[PDB]
Amino acid sequence: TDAVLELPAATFDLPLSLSGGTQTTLRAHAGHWLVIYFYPKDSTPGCTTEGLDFNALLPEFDKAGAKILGVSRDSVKSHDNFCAKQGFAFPLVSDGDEALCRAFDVIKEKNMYGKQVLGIERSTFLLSPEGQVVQAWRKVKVAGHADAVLAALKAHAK
Ligand code: NA
Ligand code: NA
Repeated sequence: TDAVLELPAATFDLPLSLSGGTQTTLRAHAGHWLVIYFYPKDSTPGCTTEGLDFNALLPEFDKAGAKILGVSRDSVKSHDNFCAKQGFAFPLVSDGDEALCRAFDVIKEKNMYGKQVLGIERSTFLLSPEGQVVQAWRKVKVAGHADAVLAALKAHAK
């Protein structure tokens, strides 16, 4: 009833490669809130702005017991470089095969250049302590976004 998106059961057990060389899974986050923000490319203006905005709010996400994960299909090394340069204190998922992206249906098509072009659409989701996707933002506008996600999380966590 409260889910806005249904994920395949296997999604929760996908090994997610993180910046720093470890893996996580969504099921491993059971018992706490998780913010998952998908972005199209490491180290670009919009995606850097978004990451820095989430980073600045970590203490507020901590207050709510929540963890954050950023996701793109860039490599672990790209992610390590992005995290180190920007000072991010949360992990980035290297979803190189787009398995996590497809589960959340963030790979979108656009008819451009006389082609059918597929790419990551900037999107964010709130995953409850029991693994339900309870809020989604798609075609995300970076300005104000992390603030809006925090506000929604606080409203839900009650
Ligand atoms: Na960078
Ligand atoms: Na969770």
